[PDB]
Amino acid sequence: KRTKFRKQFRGRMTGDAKGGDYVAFGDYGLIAMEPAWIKSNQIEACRIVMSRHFRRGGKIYIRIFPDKPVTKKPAETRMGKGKGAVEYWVSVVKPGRVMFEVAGVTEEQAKEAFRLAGHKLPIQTKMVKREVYDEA
Amino acid sequence: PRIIVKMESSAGTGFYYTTTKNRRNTQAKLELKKYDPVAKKHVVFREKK
Amino acid sequence: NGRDSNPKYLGVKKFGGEVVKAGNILVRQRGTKFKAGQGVGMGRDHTLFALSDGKVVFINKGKGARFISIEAAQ
RNA sequence: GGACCGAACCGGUGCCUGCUGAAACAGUCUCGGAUGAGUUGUGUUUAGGAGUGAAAAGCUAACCGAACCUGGAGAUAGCUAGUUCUCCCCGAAAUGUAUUGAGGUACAGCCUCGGAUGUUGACCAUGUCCUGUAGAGCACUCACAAGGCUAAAACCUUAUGAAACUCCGAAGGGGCACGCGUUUAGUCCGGGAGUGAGGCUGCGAGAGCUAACUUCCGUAGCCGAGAG
RNA sequence: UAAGGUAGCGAAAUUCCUUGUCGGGUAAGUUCCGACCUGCACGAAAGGCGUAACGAUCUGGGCGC
RNA sequence: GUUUGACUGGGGCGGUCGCCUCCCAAAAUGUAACGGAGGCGCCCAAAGGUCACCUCAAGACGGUUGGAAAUCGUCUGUAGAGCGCAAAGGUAGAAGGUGGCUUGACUGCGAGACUGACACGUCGAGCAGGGAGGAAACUCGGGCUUAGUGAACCGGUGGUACCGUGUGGAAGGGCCAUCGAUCAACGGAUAAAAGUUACCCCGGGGAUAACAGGCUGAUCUCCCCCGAGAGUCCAUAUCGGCGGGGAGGUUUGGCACCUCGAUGUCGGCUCGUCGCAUCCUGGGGCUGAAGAAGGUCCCAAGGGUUGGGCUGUUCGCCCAUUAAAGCGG
RNA sequence: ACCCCCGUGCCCAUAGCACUGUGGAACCACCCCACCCCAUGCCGAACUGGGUCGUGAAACACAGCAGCGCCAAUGAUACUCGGACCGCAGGGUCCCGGAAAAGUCGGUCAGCGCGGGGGU
Ligand SMILES: CC[C@H]1OC(=O)/C=C/[C@H](C)[C@@H](O[C@@H]2O[C@H](C)C[C@H](N(C)C)[C@H]2O)[C@@H](C)C[C@@H](C)C(=O)/C=C/[C@H]2O[C@@H]2[C@]1(O)CO[C@@H]1O[C@H](C)[C@@H](O)[C@@H](OC)[C@H]1OC
Ligand SMILES: [Mg+2]
Ligand SMILES: [Mg+2]
Ligand SMILES: [Mg+2]
Ligand SMILES: [Mg+2]
Ligand SMILES: [Mg+2]
Ligand SMILES: [Mg+2]
Ligand SMILES: [Mg+2]
Ligand SMILES: [Mg+2]
Ligand SMILES: [Mg+2]
Ligand SMILES: [Mg+2]
Ligand SMILES: [Mg+2]
Ligand SMILES: [Mg+2]
Ligand SMILES: [Mg+2]
Ligand SMILES: [Mg+2]
Ligand SMILES: [Mg+2]
Ligand SMILES: [Mg+2]
Ligand SMILES: [Mg+2]
Ligand SMILES: [Mg+2]
Ligand SMILES: [Mg+2]
Ligand SMILES: [Mg+2]
Ligand SMILES: [Mg+2]
Ligand SMILES: [Mg+2]
Ligand SMILES: [Mg+2]
Ligand SMILES: [Mg+2]
Ligand SMILES: [Mg+2]
Ligand SMILES: [Mg+2]
Ligand SMILES: [Mg+2]
Ligand SMILES: [Mg+2]
Ligand SMILES: [Mg+2]
Ligand SMILES: [Mg+2]
Ligand SMILES: [Mg+2]
Ligand SMILES: [Mg+2]
Ligand SMILES: [Mg+2]
Ligand SMILES: [Mg+2]
Ligand SMILES: [Mg+2]
Ligand SMILES: [Mg+2]
Ligand SMILES: [Mg+2]
Ligand SMILES: [Mg+2]
Ligand SMILES: [Mg+2]
Ligand SMILES: [Mg+2]
Ligand SMILES: [Mg+2]
Ligand SMILES: [Mg+2]
Ligand SMILES: [Mg+2]
Ligand SMILES: [Mg+2]
Ligand SMILES: [Mg+2]
Ligand SMILES: [Mg+2]
Ligand SMILES: [Mg+2]
Ligand SMILES: [Mg+2]
Ligand SMILES: [Mg+2]
Ligand SMILES: [Mg+2]
Ligand SMILES: [Mg+2]
Ligand SMILES: [Mg+2]
Ligand SMILES: [Mg+2]
Ligand SMILES: [Mg+2]
Ligand SMILES: [Mg+2]
Ligand SMILES: [Mg+2]
Ligand SMILES: [Mg+2]
Ligand SMILES: [Mg+2]
Ligand SMILES: [Mg+2]
Ligand SMILES: [Mg+2]
Ligand SMILES: [Mg+2]
Ligand SMILES: [Mg+2]
Ligand SMILES: [Mg+2]
Ligand SMILES: [Mg+2]
Ligand SMILES: [Mg+2]
Ligand SMILES: [Mg+2]
Ligand SMILES: [Mg+2]
Ligand SMILES: [Mg+2]
Ligand SMILES: [Mg+2]
Ligand SMILES: [Mg+2]
Ligand SMILES: [Mg+2]
Ligand SMILES: [Mg+2]
Ligand SMILES: [Mg+2]
Ligand SMILES: [Mg+2]
Ligand SMILES: [Mg+2]
Ligand SMILES: [Mg+2]
Ligand SMILES: [Mg+2]
Ligand SMILES: [Mg+2]
Ligand SMILES: [Mg+2]
Ligand SMILES: [Mg+2]
Ligand SMILES: [Mg+2]
Ligand SMILES: [Mg+2]
Ligand SMILES: [Mg+2]
Ligand SMILES: [Mg+2]
Ligand SMILES: [Mg+2]
Ligand SMILES: [Mg+2]
Ligand SMILES: [Mg+2]
Ligand SMILES: [Mg+2]
Ligand SMILES: [Mg+2]
Ligand SMILES: [Mg+2]
Ligand SMILES: [Mg+2]
Ligand SMILES: [Mg+2]
Ligand SMILES: [Mg+2]
Ligand SMILES: [Mg+2]
Ligand SMILES: [Mg+2]
Ligand SMILES: [Mg+2]
Ligand SMILES: [Mg+2]
Repeated sequence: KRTKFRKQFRGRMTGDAKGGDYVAFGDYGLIAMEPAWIKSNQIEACRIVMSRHFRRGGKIYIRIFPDKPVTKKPAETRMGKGKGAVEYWVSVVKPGRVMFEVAGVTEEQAKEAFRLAGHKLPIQTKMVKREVYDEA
Repeated sequence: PRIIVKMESSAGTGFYYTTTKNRRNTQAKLELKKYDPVAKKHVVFREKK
Repeated sequence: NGRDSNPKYLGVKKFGGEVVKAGNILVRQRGTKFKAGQGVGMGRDHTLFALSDGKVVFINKGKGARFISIEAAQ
């Protein structure tokens, strides 16, 4: 969720992601296919769904993180003073980027958990078990 | 109030002045420099004014 | 909280393999991205200018330390 | 009797009608006063920043926050309109900086004409130099995911984000020379300008909801002034 | 701050929240009457509070038609 | 008699107006926004000239006051420091820290260049007069640079001996220094200036607001996906957290496109007509549907959809009915 | 001519660090002494002035070595001038040249002058 950090506001455009195409932690991983912002409560709902389905057990990693501030001008004004101070934090997400990955849960239950979590994300997404991997 | 005033320096028996802002903080005692005036070579200009 | 900014043109002005007349300005820079070479002089703002007419030429070694210099004609 | 009802008379309450009227303020109906601070005739006096006014800025000869007439006077009009006979050649601007400036104007920029030089212009190639964007990466700053060690900080494995981070870093872009090669402009001097409200789309960003036939910059092209 | 409302009146030609809350009137009352006071931002000759009579005054009811 | 700025996603209120630094800025320079951050209107007779010397932050182990950080000692240690103020470049063969002597924080000049429409602004070899430090080569015409600012006019002061009205003087003026500017709206209208108009007038504008239409759909209205739980029991009879996706264009809005040489605006009345996301009636599925009375979803727009009190009201509350007392164009 | 030392440059990390070995009476170095030239904001530690011996202890010089730094390919990809497209949009594709960063293969503990001293 919200970071405790630095400059309030930013900008925006896109290109395919590089910083995490492969599933390092855990066994399985759901993975993004579209370039939307993800932001805060969207993730946290993914987290709370999977933690319901799995917890008492399993290991849940959230490799994505609401870095990027996004702004809302007030109410109903004209293009006025500056931008709007707050609103929500997002994480940009490009295809092949891994958002989620379970540990210690059978293949089928990871299927169902990824299905639930992905039914509330702006992007469609595909899951995979980790092929052979390199990058260490 | 004011702190570092502008100080004009009469040359030692010359005819010309020089003018600069000697800060009145640490520079409590009147300026005595040397400079080339109307006539000879560098001489003592007494920045009293 | 926004209105402010300011506009001071800077950069290399006389590039390598150019024939500077002496007293020409060859680079304006804020620090020492270029260090004045053989045949070059540097003023208060670290401007590099020709000391004598010649071919401007650049020596590059490691971007801590490169130098502009003049190789006179004749 | 600044009493009552009520004609004349003075008035003008509400509705309708009239609205290129019968009338530039009226008509029918209804209504107020009606011996009083009353109504009315003749003569006469007060006027323009002036008169009058039981006071609305009312009235002062049918439209008074300062009458009419003549004159200054063709006031001034950074504003709106309009600006007429023909064919021929070239041909823009809606940018920059400044402005009690922002739909105005000065200078520059871009147009045209005459003179001078007389290939210095254009494109594309080679040589050379400059640059920190795209990407990428965590070596610094900030942020940040799972473990280890541990008085948590640092520090180890694994793992990320970046307009205001950068160990790195292109494609392109700019200057210079040369023409090794094709083309045809260029520069200087002097007369006349207009333009300084731009518009769309693709690409690159900001503001905005990664809204707008949206807004402000950059860049290419068309409209502008281009019919087919 | 120089002081901080004496009588009187108060949801008012003043009240924003508002159709305040209670009651009266009505089958039903955002209006109107009466009470209360919490007076957004009443009040004593820019007068306060009353007042018979008057009014082509404005507001709410009733009878008659 | 006049004054009573401008910007301005209409104007007003608020904010801003000059200067420096970074991002925006698309690897040349330049580049707008009421884009995103931050500073200046100074300071220093030494923080300057020069000449000599020294080298930082931080950590670990060890030690009197101490007890995480003070002071001292060893080790590691391109800088993780420092540089008067902001940030950026630069910087250890120092521009950093310390001492010596000192004023070049000079006069007269200025080859040649950066930068600007102009006027300004920047750098600068080298020449003379005369100095300062060094033994010397040599360095010095303020500061590590980049902000610390103001044309002209009019005047104060000190030199100079150009002008000076018949002549010689003097008054007055000129030339060289130099004092006076939040003239900050910071290229600066006068030496000198605030409000109000619903009594208002003129010239203009759809270059620009209010209505409506348009574009958009944040807000509004409506429908869909998932399914956590509720429903004793069962997620889906009904309901549906946290989240996701769409439609409509009836709300408040954004934007400013036609209309400012006029497109009359709320409500009522009158007259209609259309959509359907259906209030009633008509047909269906499912039900936590026995019957009856219902719930909810699907089909369906033929027709129908009351009279009053209050209020300008639209709404909404109420009275008394109703098959129903539909929502919008 | 061969060897090594003392200086000193070009090049300044493929030339630097760490572990290790070898050098002393040539050379350098520590070392001895210091009232004074000279000097430490206290200390001859450093500057400094007079010299053996001793010792190569530390330093420095040279040699080994690839633990660490530093260099760093090929293949491919990112991105992209140019050309032509798709998607309502975020965003994506194709042909043509250009072509990284990182990482893998590997490469290195330099290379090149001038002088003077002393050896053989
Ligand atoms: C009907 C009576 C009079 O009109 C009006 O009051 C008004 C008429 C319009 C509606 C109005 O328009 C509107 O303006 C608005 C500002 C805007 C609006 N837009 C949205 C369209 C527009 O609609 C006006 C300004 C239009 C304009 C031509 C005008 O000035 C007309 C003036 C006079 O002729 C008319 C009269 O008819 C004359 O009646 C007089 O009445 C007296 C009592 C009589 O004694 C008699 O006088 C002797 C008689 O004759 C004079
Ligand atoms: Mg992309
Ligand atoms: Mg791409
Ligand atoms: Mg990676
Ligand atoms: Mg009477
Ligand atoms: Mg009358
Ligand atoms: Mg009459
Ligand atoms: Mg009567
Ligand atoms: Mg009477
Ligand atoms: Mg008067
Ligand atoms: Mg009249
Ligand atoms: Mg007449
Ligand atoms: Mg008049
Ligand atoms: Mg006229
Ligand atoms: Mg005249
Ligand atoms: Mg006038
Ligand atoms: Mg032509
Ligand atoms: Mg300017
Ligand atoms: Mg203009
Ligand atoms: Mg012109
Ligand atoms: Mg010509
Ligand atoms: Mg030319
Ligand atoms: Mg040519
Ligand atoms: Mg990037
Ligand atoms: Mg590398
Ligand atoms: Mg030719
Ligand atoms: Mg001309
Ligand atoms: Mg002409
Ligand atoms: Mg313009
Ligand atoms: Mg434009
Ligand atoms: Mg935004
Ligand atoms: Mg537009
Ligand atoms: Mg035009
Ligand atoms: Mg055409
Ligand atoms: Mg054209
Ligand atoms: Mg056509
Ligand atoms: Mg009441
Ligand atoms: Mg009220
Ligand atoms: Mg009752
Ligand atoms: Mg009641
Ligand atoms: Mg009323
Ligand atoms: Mg009452
Ligand atoms: Mg009162
Ligand atoms: Mg009073
Ligand atoms: Mg009274
Ligand atoms: Mg009273
Ligand atoms: Mg009366
Ligand atoms: Mg009335
Ligand atoms: Mg009545
Ligand atoms: Mg006048
Ligand atoms: Mg204005
Ligand atoms: Mg402000
Ligand atoms: Mg640039
Ligand atoms: Mg560029
Ligand atoms: Mg511009
Ligand atoms: Mg911004
Ligand atoms: Mg120094
Ligand atoms: Mg000397
Ligand atoms: Mg000089
Ligand atoms: Mg004088
Ligand atoms: Mg005389
Ligand atoms: Mg005189
Ligand atoms: Mg200005
Ligand atoms: Mg003035
Ligand atoms: Mg003024
Ligand atoms: Mg009034
Ligand atoms: Mg009037
Ligand atoms: Mg008018
Ligand atoms: Mg018009
Ligand atoms: Mg318009
Ligand atoms: Mg305008
Ligand atoms: Mg209208
Ligand atoms: Mg409206
Ligand atoms: Mg509108
Ligand atoms: Mg219209
Ligand atoms: Mg939605
Ligand atoms: Mg609208
Ligand atoms: Mg526009
Ligand atoms: Mg018309
Ligand atoms: Mg209106
Ligand atoms: Mg239907
Ligand atoms: Mg049914
Ligand atoms: Mg039944
Ligand atoms: Mg009804
Ligand atoms: Mg009634
Ligand atoms: Mg209807
Ligand atoms: Mg040596
Ligand atoms: Mg050793
Ligand atoms: Mg021997
Ligand atoms: Mg010793
Ligand atoms: Mg040894
Ligand atoms: Mg390759
Ligand atoms: Mg090509
Ligand atoms: Mg392309
Ligand atoms: Mg290719
Ligand atoms: Mg590589
Ligand atoms: Mg070695
Ligand atoms: Mg030799």
